[PDB]
Amino acid sequence: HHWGYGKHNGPEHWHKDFPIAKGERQSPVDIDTHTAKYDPSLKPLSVSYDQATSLRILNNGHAFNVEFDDSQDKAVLKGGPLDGTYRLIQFHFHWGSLDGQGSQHTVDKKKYAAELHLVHWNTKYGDFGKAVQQPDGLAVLGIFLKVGSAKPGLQKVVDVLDSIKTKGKSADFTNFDPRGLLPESLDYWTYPGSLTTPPLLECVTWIVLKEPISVSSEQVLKFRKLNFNGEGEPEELMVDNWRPAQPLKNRQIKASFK
Ligand SMILES: [Zn+2]
Ligand SMILES: [Zn+2]
Repeated sequence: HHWGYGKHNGPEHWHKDFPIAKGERQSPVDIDTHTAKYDPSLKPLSVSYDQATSLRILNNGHAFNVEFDDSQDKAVLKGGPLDGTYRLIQFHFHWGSLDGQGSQHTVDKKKYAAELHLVHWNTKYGDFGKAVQQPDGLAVLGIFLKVGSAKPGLQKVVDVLDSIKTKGKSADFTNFDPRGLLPESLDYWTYPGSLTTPPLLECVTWIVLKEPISVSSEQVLKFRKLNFNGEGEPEELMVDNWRPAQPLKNRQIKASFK
């Protein structure tokens, strides 16, 4: 019926409604660190988030999104493998039922507890919807989360989850600074790929940071209490909202570091 992460509507069935699932530039992938090519032609990333305007937090039934005002160049990504300015529209996570799984990308087959995705669209295209129809329409920063010490900057997000427990709920979520979620280092890997959830459009340039951020066990635990279902429906915990690694096919992963 509609796609999800269960046995009957899980990643393995997506191809039936979204044939691009078996495409040539599908995400995520495993990052073989010994095969990634260092490319000294890659510029350092430029993350300008001093003017970010968060608006809302929403449970959409497959994850929770923090949405920003993208009506102007307030929170932008440039540099790196990118040409042009990319505006931040929303951020969301992918996580598992246990600490040993949850991230989309893997590093030498290592899975992380979760993966944060900061989603950006190419301003030359005027709006998010036109951006997704272009091969260079989106830039997604992926950041791994390992369990260890708490991430102070993530606490504001953890505390509001109680209020958006089920699909379709939202809460005002202003004055949230996304800079509190960045690792100290901006070294990355990059490859041409796709969205990791339906419609799996091949429009993304992936920017996967090397350094994971740490979250406490208690913080990740809160993620696992959200629900996939809407209010008044049988309870289905929102966990394992990740897709298996896809074949790299004709692609090369480039590293910004050696
Ligand atoms: Zn994602
Ligand atoms: Zn596209």
